[PDB]
Amino acid sequence: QRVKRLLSITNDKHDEYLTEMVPLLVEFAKDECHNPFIDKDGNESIPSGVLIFVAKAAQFYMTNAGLTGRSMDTVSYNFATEIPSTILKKLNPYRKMAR
Repeated sequence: QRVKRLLSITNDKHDEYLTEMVPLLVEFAKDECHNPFIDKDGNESIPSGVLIFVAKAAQFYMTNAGLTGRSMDTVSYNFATEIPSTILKKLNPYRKMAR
């Protein structure tokens, strides 16, 4: 139905692999704002809108460029200059938004 194509990939196979790439982007890039993307144990935290970003950003990037990439499927990561340009504005809308 094509609906399965979203969850049959980097959800059912890799919900833990694509989603972690993005709190390297959301937590590093947001560290700028000083806002609570951190939890009470000192672990990672992500809200609802920035969550649609973590999943859709990395299911676009990992499913495309871990393979049709050419710069390796696990490396000293590109997250700082990669993960698609348009969704990168969805990194920010929760708290602070800029500084």
